[PDB]
Amino acid sequence: GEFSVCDSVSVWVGDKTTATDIKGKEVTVLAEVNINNSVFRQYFFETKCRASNPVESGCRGIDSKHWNSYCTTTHTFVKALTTDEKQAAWRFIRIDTACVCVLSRKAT
Amino acid sequence: GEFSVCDSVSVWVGDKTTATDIKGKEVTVLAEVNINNSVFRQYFFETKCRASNPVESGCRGIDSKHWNSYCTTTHTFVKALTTDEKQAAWRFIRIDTACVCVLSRKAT
Repeated sequence: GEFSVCDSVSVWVGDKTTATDIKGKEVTVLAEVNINNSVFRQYFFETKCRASNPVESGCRGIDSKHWNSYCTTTHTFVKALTTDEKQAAWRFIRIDTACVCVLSRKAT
Repeated sequence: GEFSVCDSVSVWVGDKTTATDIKGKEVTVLAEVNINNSVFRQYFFETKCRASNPVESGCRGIDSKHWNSYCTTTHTFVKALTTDEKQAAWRFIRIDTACVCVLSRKAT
């Protein structure tokens, strides 16, 4: 009977258009690549927060006495065909992969 | 000056050989492709848990009184070039991606 401090939602994203690369640059994702009688699509498995506060208090199961808390996304980096102002290239881009809890010393 | 409820450590993995694909099968990852001496390497950004218990009562910031808790590694899925000894193909494979706090209502 386990459970999570923060709630995830997962989605297959087949139409991403913008993203931030591992150098922190904003880049455009080429979701579709019409290479002749064939079409290549880029899909990403993204997991994000259902909400930044599961409970009004912040994250579920937290000691709201001494701890402020919120639920936030973390990321991995995945290679993706992209373009910037200059060139098309495979670049590592960040994508949401999990929802996690952020703490913070309470004002006490 | 914020705190994580689940401590993680991240590495880059560039010599992956074995994995589990999204169909649950065990596959071989082809780390490098050599084309005319030009070498394409696959790298994976993996995030795992430091320990199941950062704090001794499991996760940090948890109402130890009402809740039992123990951080744990979760995964995501990532395209990689692989073979199942029957075929070489890009398959979505499982990747350690975050360290999250698991909730368990203890007996009051």
